[PDB]
Amino acid sequence: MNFNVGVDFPSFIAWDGEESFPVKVDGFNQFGFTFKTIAALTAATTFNIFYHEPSDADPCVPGPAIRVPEVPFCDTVLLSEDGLAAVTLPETVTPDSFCAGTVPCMNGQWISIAPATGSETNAANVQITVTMKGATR
Amino acid sequence: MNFNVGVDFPSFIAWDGEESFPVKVDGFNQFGFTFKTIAALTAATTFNIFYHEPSDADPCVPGPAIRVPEVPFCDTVLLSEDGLAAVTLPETVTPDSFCAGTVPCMNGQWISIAPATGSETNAANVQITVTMKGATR
Amino acid sequence: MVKLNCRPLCQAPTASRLVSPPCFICRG
Amino acid sequence: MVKLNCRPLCQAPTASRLVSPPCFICRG
Amino acid sequence: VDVNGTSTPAFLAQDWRRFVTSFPAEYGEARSVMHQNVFGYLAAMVDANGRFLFGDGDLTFTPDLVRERIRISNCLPDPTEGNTKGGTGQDAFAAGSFVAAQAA
Amino acid sequence: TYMKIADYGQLGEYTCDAKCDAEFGEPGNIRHLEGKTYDYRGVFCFNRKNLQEANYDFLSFMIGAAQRSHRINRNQALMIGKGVNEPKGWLTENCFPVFQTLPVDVNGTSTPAFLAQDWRRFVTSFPAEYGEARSVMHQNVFGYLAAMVDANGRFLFGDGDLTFTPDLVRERIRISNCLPDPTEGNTKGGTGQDAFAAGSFVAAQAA
Repeated sequence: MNFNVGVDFPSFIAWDGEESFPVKVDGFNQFGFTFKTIAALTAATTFNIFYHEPSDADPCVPGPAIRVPEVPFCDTVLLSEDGLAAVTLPETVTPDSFCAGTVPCMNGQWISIAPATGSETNAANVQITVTMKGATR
Repeated sequence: MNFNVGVDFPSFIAWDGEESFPVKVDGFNQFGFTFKTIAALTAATTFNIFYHEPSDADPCVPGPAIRVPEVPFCDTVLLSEDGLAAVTLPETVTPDSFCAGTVPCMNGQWISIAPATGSETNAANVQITVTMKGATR
Repeated sequence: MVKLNCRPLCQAPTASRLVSPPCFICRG
Repeated sequence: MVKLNCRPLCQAPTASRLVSPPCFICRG
Repeated sequence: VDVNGTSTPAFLAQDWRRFVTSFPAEYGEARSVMHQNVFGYLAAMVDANGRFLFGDGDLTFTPDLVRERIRISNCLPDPTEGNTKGGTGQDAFAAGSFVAAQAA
Repeated sequence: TYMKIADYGQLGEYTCDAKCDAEFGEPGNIRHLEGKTYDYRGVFCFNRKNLQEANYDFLSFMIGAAQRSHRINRNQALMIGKGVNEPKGWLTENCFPVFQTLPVDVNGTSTPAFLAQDWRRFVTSFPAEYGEARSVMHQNVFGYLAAMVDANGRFLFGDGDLTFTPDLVRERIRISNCLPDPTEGNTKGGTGQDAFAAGSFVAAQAA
């Protein structure tokens, strides 16, 4: 007896290894990323986080790709340059072992992920998806 | 405030345009589907749900591809000619609308989706992923 | 048997013209 | 840091140009 | 009606009042049914000057629809195609549309 | 979190008599929902020596300055607030069905206008099976309806008493001065260079 869990926390693909994909997060109030590597990696890979805005022409299409501002908390003591959301999947991460993260402060209309400069070749062997959570829409 | 919704309900890619993927549902106890398109469709579009067994060489590697028999509920009027499960994306689904579905009886260790023969052109435009519900370990 | 359940993500903006009766014009 | 408190000297030559809706009959 | 040489079908308040009182009284009293958008159309009718034809200067026209003998039902053919989207001078009032019924 | 019954199905479809069976209709939907709440905070600084040896009390003025600023900002956000960390307002999300009035001709041109036809057609075009529904509009917008004239010159509302004053609350009107009041200040309702700036929000009506 497995409940239909498509509705009540659906999911969409953000980084299929080849090209990024904006995933609407407006109608939902919570969200998070679930990383997954498909092969053996070489060096520490980092990913840049971006949030978008509704286009002035059509409010159902993406506009530019603005960069999410990184926000620290109580015991954050190693903030990067000027603040930008950039997660780093460490090395020694074999397949069939998923890691997960999220951004504390949502902003904009939807988020998109892209490999940082210097990690694109390794990013071709990883997958990133997002699972929204519940909200009214 | 969004919780880290990747530590439960973790999603994985199932059909990224032109490639199927086995997604382990061993630990997890419940799962569904979340269909989203990326463009307009032309005709109807079907898919063939499968399942696999742990290979004897390694209990953590995909084996062959066996189909899943569709178990009927009450109030069923039609059964597939072979009695095997199949999902059908109805015509006229705009690519800003997610669809949800699931198989009501799990069997095996992981699930895999593939486009039914003769309907692999529109299969490119669809984007399928799989979320989870429980841990059990 | 799969029970597909589908919702739309974004609602398209609507705009209805609130037309009104035109001014009285004689017939003839 | 110098805080510039600022104030005008020409009391109120507003001249709002009040307008009322003119004679509008129909749209025919 | 004829506007600038272009014949367009319309529905004037004169026609309504001519339709209601054209009942064969021998049959008895007869009520009238119509969509809510119709009654919204009559109430917002204006003469050649600018004054309303019904309820002169009260911002709303709502008599009791029992003494007036009219009963509304929101799923009638609704002559205004779409919610209040037909009735202007041109590009409005497709012909052959049902407006209102009346019977014992 | 809360539920929102989306729609019912249809089960009882007419069928023949001479048949010992039936037809399984389709079920409805439930669509469990959720929702959050946002916070409102801030800080200021005072100077011990300055505030102490000062002309009068400055602290209590700031508390009063804080409670009102929260009061007006909340209502302003509650109406037009963008989704991000702010309550989604009913103005900007464009979920309400929104009408628009077609323009009128003048001297061959065509300028956007707001006639007395509209406000009478607008308030009387609302499903009578939703219950009563008040309306909301800015004071200057109501001053536009009052001072309306016909072709001859007589008033359209309250002919010959210099003031309309219709006892608003009797007829589902509630004036508020937060609305965008399409008449800029109290002068945008003209015919020439004072075109009505087509696209502004006049008034809303809802239960």
